[PDB]
Amino acid sequence: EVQLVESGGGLVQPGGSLRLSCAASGFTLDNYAIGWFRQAPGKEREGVSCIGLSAVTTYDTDSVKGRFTISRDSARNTVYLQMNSLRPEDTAVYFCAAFPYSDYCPDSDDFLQHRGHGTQVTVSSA
Amino acid sequence: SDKLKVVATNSIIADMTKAIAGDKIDLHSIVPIGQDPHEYEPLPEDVEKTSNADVIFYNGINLEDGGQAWFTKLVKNAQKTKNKDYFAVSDGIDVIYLEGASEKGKEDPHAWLNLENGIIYSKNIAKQLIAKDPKNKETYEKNLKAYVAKLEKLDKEAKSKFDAIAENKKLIVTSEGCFKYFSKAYGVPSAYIWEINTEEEGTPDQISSLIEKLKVIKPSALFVESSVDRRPMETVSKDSGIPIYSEIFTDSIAKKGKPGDSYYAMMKWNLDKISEGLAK
Ligand SMILES: [Zn+2]
Repeated sequence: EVQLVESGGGLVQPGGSLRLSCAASGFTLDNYAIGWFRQAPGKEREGVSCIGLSAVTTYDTDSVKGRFTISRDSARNTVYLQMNSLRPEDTAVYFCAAFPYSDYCPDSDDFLQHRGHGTQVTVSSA
Repeated sequence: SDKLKVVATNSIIADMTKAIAGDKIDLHSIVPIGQDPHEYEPLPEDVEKTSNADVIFYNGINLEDGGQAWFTKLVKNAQKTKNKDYFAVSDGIDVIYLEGASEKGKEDPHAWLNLENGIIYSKNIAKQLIAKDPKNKETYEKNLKAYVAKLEKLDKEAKSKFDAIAENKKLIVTSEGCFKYFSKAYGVPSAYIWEINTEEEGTPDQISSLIEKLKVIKPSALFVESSVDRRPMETVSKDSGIPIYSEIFTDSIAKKGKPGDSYYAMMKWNLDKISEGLAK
């Protein structure tokens, strides 16, 4: 029933910023943590930002701390990822996922039940 | 930067510390997720982390302390000083005592299932974090203010959570008698197999004394804690026909990203699952 749809990705110049959105079209969204994750070719899944059901924010990937910020608009049932100073190493499919009755997001070795299709972010100069 | 080295005895206290400190400290939790925190053998990493810690937090009130208890031995071997090196985060709560005759009036440690006591725990933690790491005092007070406000809102919700249940099926049944503070704060009586985890866990007489109570007062659900063996309550579920509606969180939080993976989340889970279970 929990449905998540991302938006806001694409081709972006190195150094620039991008804001991703995660639109939640299930309900009782206030009782879920929402995490942003990414998957780059040949790498493990990284949880890059998380906001828990209590609104606490956590950042499980050191290489994006200070550049990424997660926020929740409860009225809109949307979670935003603000990415800054983007690097070639940030190129990945970015996807959001929902975790019922959680304040935190799983580590890479945990399975992931409710997630969106994902949105490509490619950091390069065309 | 040279972060403060903190050690907490279990995952509940560690999570409350994390809610106050964020990523500003170096935090070690001794009792692993899902394990009983009343009796535990520290590992070499635990003894080492405890010796090097700048501040140690424990529950107190007869959870891990007292004569020959595991934490007492730990801090005595490390030559630590009470209220200089290690602090009972329960200081200031209104203690409730064990009722069984064999427990000789000892304290019941499970204060944190009353959210107002969770607020007291968090204030004690923030006090010592600020006193020993003043450079991060601004973060500590901002997190403390925000966290206490969230716990207060959940406490308000807890005080009305069971108003639709008839005072004939208001019975929280768990394996350990760990709900005394919850029962007192929120007006839902509780029953158990064994009163505290250090007793024998699931003897014929315990199970039968509970089954007789489940004949007088007959709730729509039983619950099993994440940190106990399920077999005694499954037996109680057999002989009573009452289903185990869900697992609940008492002595441990869950793993990161699972339901109940923080103090706040485990209490929201408990409030929702217990009220939904008792209404079925
Ligand atoms: Zn216990």
